[PDB]
Amino acid sequence: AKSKNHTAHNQSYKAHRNGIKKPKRQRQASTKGMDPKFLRNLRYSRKHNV
Amino acid sequence: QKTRAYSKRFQVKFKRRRQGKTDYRARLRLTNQDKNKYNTPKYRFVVRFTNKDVTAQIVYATIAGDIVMAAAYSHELPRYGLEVGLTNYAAAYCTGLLLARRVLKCRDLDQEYEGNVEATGEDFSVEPADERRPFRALLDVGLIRTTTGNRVFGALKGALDGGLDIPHSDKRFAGFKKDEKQLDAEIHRKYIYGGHVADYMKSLADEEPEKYQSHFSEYIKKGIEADNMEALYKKVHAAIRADPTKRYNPKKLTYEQRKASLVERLNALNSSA
Amino acid sequence: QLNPMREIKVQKLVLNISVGESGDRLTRAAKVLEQLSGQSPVFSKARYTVRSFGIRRNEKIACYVTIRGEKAMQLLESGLKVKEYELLRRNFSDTGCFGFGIQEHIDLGMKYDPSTGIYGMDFFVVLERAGYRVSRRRRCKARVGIHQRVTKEDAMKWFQVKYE
Amino acid sequence: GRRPARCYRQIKNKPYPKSRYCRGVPDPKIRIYDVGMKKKGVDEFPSCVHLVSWEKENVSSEALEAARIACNKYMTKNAGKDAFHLRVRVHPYHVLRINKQTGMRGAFGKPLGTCARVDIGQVLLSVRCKESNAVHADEALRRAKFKFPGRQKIIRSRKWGFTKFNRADYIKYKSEGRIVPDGVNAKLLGVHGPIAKRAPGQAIL
Amino acid sequence: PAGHGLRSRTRDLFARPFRKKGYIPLTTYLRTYKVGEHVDVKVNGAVHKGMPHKFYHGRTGRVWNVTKRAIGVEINKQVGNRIIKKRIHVRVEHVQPSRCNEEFLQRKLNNDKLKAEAKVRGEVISTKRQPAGPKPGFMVEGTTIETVTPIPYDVV
RNA sequence: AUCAGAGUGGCGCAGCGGAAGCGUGGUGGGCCCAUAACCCACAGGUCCCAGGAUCGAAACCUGGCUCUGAUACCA
RNA sequence: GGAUGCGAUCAUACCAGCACUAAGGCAUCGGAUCCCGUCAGAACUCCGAAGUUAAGCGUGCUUGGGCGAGAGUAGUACAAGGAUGGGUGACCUCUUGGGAAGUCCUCGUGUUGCAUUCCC
RNA sequence: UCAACGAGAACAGAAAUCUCGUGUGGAACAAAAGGGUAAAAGCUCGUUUGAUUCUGAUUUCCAGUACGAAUACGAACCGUG
RNA sequence: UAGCUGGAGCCCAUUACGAGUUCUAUCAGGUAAAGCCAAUGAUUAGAGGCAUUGGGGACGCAACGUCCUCGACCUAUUCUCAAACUUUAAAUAGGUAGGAUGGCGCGGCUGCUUCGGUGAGCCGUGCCAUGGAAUCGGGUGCUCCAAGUGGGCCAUUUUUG
Ligand SMILES: [Mg+2]
Ligand SMILES: [Mg+2]
Ligand SMILES: [Mg+2]
Ligand SMILES: [Mg+2]
Ligand SMILES: [Mg+2]
Ligand SMILES: [Mg+2]
Ligand SMILES: [Mg+2]
Ligand SMILES: [Mg+2]
Ligand SMILES: [Mg+2]
Ligand SMILES: [Mg+2]
Ligand SMILES: [Mg+2]
Ligand SMILES: [Mg+2]
Ligand SMILES: [Mg+2]
Ligand SMILES: [Mg+2]
Ligand SMILES: [Mg+2]
Ligand SMILES: [Mg+2]
Repeated sequence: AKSKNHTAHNQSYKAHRNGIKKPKRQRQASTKGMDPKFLRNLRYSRKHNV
Repeated sequence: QKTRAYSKRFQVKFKRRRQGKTDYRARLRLTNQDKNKYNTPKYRFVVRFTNKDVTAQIVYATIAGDIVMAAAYSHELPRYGLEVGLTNYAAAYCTGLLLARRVLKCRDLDQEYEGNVEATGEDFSVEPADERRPFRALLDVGLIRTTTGNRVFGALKGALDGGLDIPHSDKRFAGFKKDEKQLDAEIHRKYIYGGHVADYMKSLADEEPEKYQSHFSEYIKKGIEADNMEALYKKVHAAIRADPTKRYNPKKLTYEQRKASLVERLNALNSSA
Repeated sequence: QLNPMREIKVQKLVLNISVGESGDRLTRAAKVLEQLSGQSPVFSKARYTVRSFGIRRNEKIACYVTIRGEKAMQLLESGLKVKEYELLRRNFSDTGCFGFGIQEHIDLGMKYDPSTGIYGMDFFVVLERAGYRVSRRRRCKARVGIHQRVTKEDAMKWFQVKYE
Repeated sequence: GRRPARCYRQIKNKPYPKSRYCRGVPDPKIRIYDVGMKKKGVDEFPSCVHLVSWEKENVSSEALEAARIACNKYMTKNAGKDAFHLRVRVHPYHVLRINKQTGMRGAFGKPLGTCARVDIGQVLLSVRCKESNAVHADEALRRAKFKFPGRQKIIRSRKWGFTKFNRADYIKYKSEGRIVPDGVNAKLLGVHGPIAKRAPGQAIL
Repeated sequence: PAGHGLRSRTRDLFARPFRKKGYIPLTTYLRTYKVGEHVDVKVNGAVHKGMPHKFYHGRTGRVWNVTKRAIGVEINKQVGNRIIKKRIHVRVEHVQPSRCNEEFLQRKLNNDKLKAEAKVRGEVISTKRQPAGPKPGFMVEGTTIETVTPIPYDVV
């Protein structure tokens, strides 16, 4: 009758049955959000390669 | 006299503060490099005055400890010609000139940054003009009060004339008109050429010849009358810009003799009375 | 040690007057100390607003000015001449100093050239041996050794064999 | 008015001692913890005997004062007020609560009384006496152990009264004068401290 | 929000260690961080700018961004049935270099010299640590032997 | 049992931090032969008990006490 | 064996009481015209060398406080896992592993970076 | 450099103002409680408006949405030293 | 709505990539214990000294003196404690690393960065890298569409009233 319910019961069991999904390790880890001062320069340097 | 709980809950400050020689609030803000430069230290122009010397050092910080790359003391100016009154405003000027010239010569750009060959009262900015920017150092006064006319800023003008690039403003050079908010070139000229001492040598020699003798003993016996400061500092400037280059304490007595004395004192007290 | 660096000498006379009031009362309490010192005094505001004393908080209730040097000696000798060169063998403080209190006009100076009344006042002198800057400077400040801290027995031994 | 003490026997809740948060606590029944001559030094009473509880409970303040009075009346009538020292070795610092139309809406309760949390083999009472008279004190402790909820032993101590000393070792220190009598307790002298602070005949390696 | 502020439940989490309060040693400001290095986030109570949330304390991650006064740390947070690469910025006061990889790097270079040396000599080698295995047999020279027995129960 | 309200001069009561009063009552004169009454003066209080903040408390918050007033219903 | 300057580690470095120091340096120290500062040249600022190691700085001592380490506390307290283990119950035992802390006792009281400079 | 303590100074006392000594924070930081701070993050003084503009990024709650709050850069313009 | 589940698959694959696991290494904690002979708080009982006078008897003709007194106070102690106390500090669990997504050499770019080829990063090229602890194994690895569920209960241990 107590309308408020909250348990962590069964929660690890549900979590671990599709595994703890680690996202795929990627070559060229993303540069989103890095220092734009550094990113501008890196983009210019890739612009002027030979 | 202090309780055990005090001693046990005490936290000792850094040793360079228990000795009271360093301001760590200033030191962190001086040596904290931007982390995206990754090694480039900020070199500090550290100028210090003792009661009879003027130390000047271009130093940078490293985990093992600060590392000096060029030192200049006012007590080595007797090598260059200035023998007396080596802790005045012009003496710190010449110390700064000497240190700047030595740094520039060591880093092999002195020929390309000569600054003013002749000292000028007007505040100086050097040009980074072409392909090789000037050496850049940060002034590190230390614990002293940064007031107008300070010998730290005399050394600052010395280094600026010597060719270093030092962040600066002309609001604390000697002769700053704190009312009009601008320097006087002539007044700073006078100060960097020891004029503020020369006028007072005349001030004592005019009608107070006893205090004059008892006050300027070394000047008198080295024969520098008041009108012979100008060219003296001219020639020291030239010389500096020409050549910028057993048991007496007791040992700790050891364990053996320590308890050798302890047994003796113990027998003395327990047997006695 | 009989070392010619260990001589007593005044550091400062402090001349305070606790008036606990304000207005023309304390303005004249100030100008009188001006006549004594030759230097402009500073007003000492109140704390704790103790009512039974009739003092509000943060109101100027005293006026003091610090005198040091030959002027201090010249005014201290008159201050002792008030007490006929004799103190109570208890005015001396354990650390370095002693004091006493007088009534103004037995000092030097015609009285009502300012039209200011008699103001009592607590002389308080601090003795020192040369070298307290090692406890008062900004860089490398530390305690002064016992051998060159003046204490009571030296204050008496300074007061009675000499200067009277 | 008070509840039966069986309702507060097990230790079931973390300590709730009187503090900046537990206010309204009543005063405890016991207000004195030493009875007899609490003034004699160590050497008058060498015999020490302990009433030791053997189980975790909450011996209430009333229970543990009833114990002191039940041992003390006996001990004073029989061995006189000249030959025993009583000390209860437990303190009522734990605070009990009570919850007395309304259901358990807001079921936290105002404090009821005070009780002391005992341990497995925690000395609960101790008395010290002279060996000739130790029988009275031992049997008095037995007359007191019917005042406590759990089960207790009555163990003669190997220590000298209320000291931290074995009998042979304490008397040996008394012989060599390496011990100071401070009163109810004792102090060794040791190899620490400055020579000057020691008595001439009291400096040891 | 929703019942807890950032610095909830951190009475003893964020406090300085005993007698280590006050000035911050300069090595924490001199240690330089390069993108890829492993840093352990442990918050400093005093420096209230740039603190991470209380979860990231006591964890390890690779740097991903190095800025003036601020390090971009990158650590894995397990929520639900997946791992989030949380990318946070912390000031240098709050992070230290990780020594998880010091022994790996040392063993890297040690292995490389050994494999070069084996390449020079008879070209077979096994550069691996085996876990503590069975010990070989050996003789023990009979010494004075101390006989020990169960002790009788003293109620004292 | 909860929830309010109020504890201030001898009594009943006013009070908004600098901070204490109102009637009456009491004390001393005056009028009267004398007592009122009337006229003129005088002295008041543990601001319920114990804390804190506050320039500044009796007021502000809280804990403890005593009285009063409410609400305690569908079975 | 020193010292100064900038420092790293921030008590083995501090704290208390004491005894002592060669040259050098630090310091104390003299003065207040100037820049500068305050009620006050005490502080700070400028200028300077008559003297003093008296103080600081440094070294050393104390059956010192503190701190650091070690033994010990102690395989004790606790605690992951097992029992159709004991017990009326509280609790406890055995099995497979982990394993603390005070008091007490012994020892110790800094290591060092760079630039300059002093010794006998 | 604080709170406090110690010795002191006319009226001045337990408490008014001043001086010296000790002072690991026993004070203060608008408020609740915790944390933190001592040549400061406290007290006094000078100068000020970064309590500004443009849009993103991240953390906290989170479904890894929003809001609030915070953090780190970027491009401007400035404050102070 | 996320989760848990099915269906459709697709992508690769025994090279690798992983793991509700252990080992080696290295971080972080403030719970059990423990502590008060350490801070905050609570607290029992004595011992010894001491006040520039907390107060009284007696001497104090007199004080810049004491003999008792309740006792402040100080000193070393001592019995017992703390979820909203803690110096210390477990066990259990927690994070990260254990290579082929590495390293070095050479010459190129940078509008960033430095006093500066000084760094930081990238680009082209050439070399090396015995597979870099144990054990086990194909994988949500990627995606889509969607069902039901969103009233729970019992037990051992920790645990609130
Ligand atoms: Mg529900
Ligand atoms: Mg500064
Ligand atoms: Mg919400
Ligand atoms: Mg929540
Ligand atoms: Mg909500
Ligand atoms: Mg912690
Ligand atoms: Mg907690
Ligand atoms: Mg009448
Ligand atoms: Mg009448
Ligand atoms: Mg400041
Ligand atoms: Mg958001
Ligand atoms: Mg769904
Ligand atoms: Mg516990
Ligand atoms: Mg402990
Ligand atoms: Mg305690
Ligand atoms: Mg681990």
